[PDB]
Amino acid sequence: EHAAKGLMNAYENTQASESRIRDADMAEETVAFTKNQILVQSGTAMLAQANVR
Amino acid sequence: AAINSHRVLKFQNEEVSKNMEKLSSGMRINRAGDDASGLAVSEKMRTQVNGLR
Repeated sequence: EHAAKGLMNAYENTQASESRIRDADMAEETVAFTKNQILVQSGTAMLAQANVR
Repeated sequence: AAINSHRVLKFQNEEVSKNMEKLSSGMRINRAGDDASGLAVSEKMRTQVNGLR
């Protein structure tokens, strides 16, 4: 039972390790989307005007 | 990750469980795991009580 407590601490920490190593903060990655989507939209409209040149 | 306490929560469920193991028998020692030597001695004392009677 003592051994299990040791294993359980390592377990929680290892799972925290996986999360911090792989799992992103969705709020900030979402911000990136909005910036990039705007730049896509700006591209689309201005190329329509570039065609006019 | 779940916080440390899912360590504790299982442990406190276990401490509640261990408390019951002791209480139902009336004893600090229900098993050698509570006190290996207290047990061995009380087993000797039991042969002394019964033999003596």
